[PDB]
Amino acid sequence: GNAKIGHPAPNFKATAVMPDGQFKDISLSDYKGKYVVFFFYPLDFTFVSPTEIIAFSDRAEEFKKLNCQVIGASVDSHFSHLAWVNTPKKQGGLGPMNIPLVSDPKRTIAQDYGVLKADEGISFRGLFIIDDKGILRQITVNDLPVGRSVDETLRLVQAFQFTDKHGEVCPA
Amino acid sequence: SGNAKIGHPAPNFKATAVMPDGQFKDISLSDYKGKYVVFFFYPLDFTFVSPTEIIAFSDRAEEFKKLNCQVIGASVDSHFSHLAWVNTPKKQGGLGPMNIPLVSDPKRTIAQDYGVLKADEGISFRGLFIIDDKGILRQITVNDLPVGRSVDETLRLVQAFQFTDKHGEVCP
Ligand SMILES: COC(=O)C1(NC(=O)N[C@]2(C)CC[C@]3(C)CC[C@]4(C)C5=CC=C6C(=CC(=O)C(O)=C6C)[C@]5(C)CC[C@@]4(C)[C@@H]3C2)COC1
Ligand SMILES: COC(=O)C1(NC(=O)N[C@]2(C)CC[C@]3(C)CC[C@]4(C)C5=CC=C6C(=CC(=O)C(O)=C6C)[C@]5(C)CC[C@@]4(C)[C@@H]3C2)COC1
Repeated sequence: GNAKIGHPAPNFKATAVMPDGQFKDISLSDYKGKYVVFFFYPLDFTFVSPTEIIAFSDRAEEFKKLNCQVIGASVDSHFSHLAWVNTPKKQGGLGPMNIPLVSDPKRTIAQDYGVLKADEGISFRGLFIIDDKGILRQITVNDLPVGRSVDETLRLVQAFQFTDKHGEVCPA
Repeated sequence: SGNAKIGHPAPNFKATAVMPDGQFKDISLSDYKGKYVVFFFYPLDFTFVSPTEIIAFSDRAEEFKKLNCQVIGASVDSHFSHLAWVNTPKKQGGLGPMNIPLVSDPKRTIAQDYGVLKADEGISFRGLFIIDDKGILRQITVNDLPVGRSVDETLRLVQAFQFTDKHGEVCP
């Protein structure tokens, strides 16, 4: 892919299902000025992914406190994303979301981020931390069966922000 | 770039390491087939963040031993530099005695193979790789230079890969 630490994270423009349940075309560059956690999950209607998606959504306030936008993405269609959002949580659905979920049906965003499982046309569990200038700071990629930690993601975002100010601080 | 791909054999290496007994030995990643491996890079010796990571992994080596998991650190520094850092007491800003080997990558080819060489500086990013007992790469972590890694998170991941291996074997 083209995701390189210290270089601008690859831009994308893609249809997402938004927290209000409607579809909107969004770009990574829309979020310049905020930190971004951009994470891929393989497919809708799966069993490791909902734990991750619901945790990032449930804890979106903690990322807001860090001026950090969270965005999920999968190769499944935005229609499929919304079907999973609208599925009752009691039956395995996501329920209402506090984060947008991007659709990557052409697989080009996953390829740009180096996380396409090429023999299977779905993304690995890639997670990318992008700073407020659009520069990639952190790459995380898990094989399909192993999920990610919101605690660890928050630790990383906060630590990048703190070290960002190392040298900018009042010298009293 | 690099050749580290999830689900493919992790790039082999053969390099001089400082072993836990304080002596030089040439080792290869393939020496550790049959064990999980946590293989991690740090930018250079005699720094500020890197020793806290290395000492944490060394101090907690027994927790990885209980998971049948070998931990190996690496940087582009010479093997003499590694040994000098080990021979410097923790009291005085060194590593002190180590429970893990420290690989020397002076030709930068291991860092290049793992896609973590920060070109134009000749040092590696904070790359961490989880390799299963068959030598297959399962997890990629790369941090920009200022932010360190978590041993807790690394153990969570190793445990989770071993957990899912119990039903995710390709062969019964
Ligand atoms: C960019 O514009 C500006 O900064 C303006 N000031 C300005 O240039 N000051 C100058 C001349 C330039 C900048 C520096 C060299 C650097 C920061 C500075 C040491 C410093 C840092 C940290 C504080 C401080 C005092 C507090 O009471 C405090 O709460 C905080 C948190 C002080 C101790 C006040 C002086 C200070 C601001 C000087 C002084 C121009 O109109 C505002
Ligand atoms: C498949 O080959 C065979 O079973 C033959 N038996 C054979 O080698 N038995 C022996 C000698 C004894 C049985 C064991 C110890 C156990 C299973 C085994 C590790 C293993 C398990 C799971 C696969 C495997 C390779 C694949 O390509 C695959 O799709 C699947 C799903 C392999 C990795 C091939 C070797 C394997 C079969 C060995 C090898 C009959 O022709 C050879």
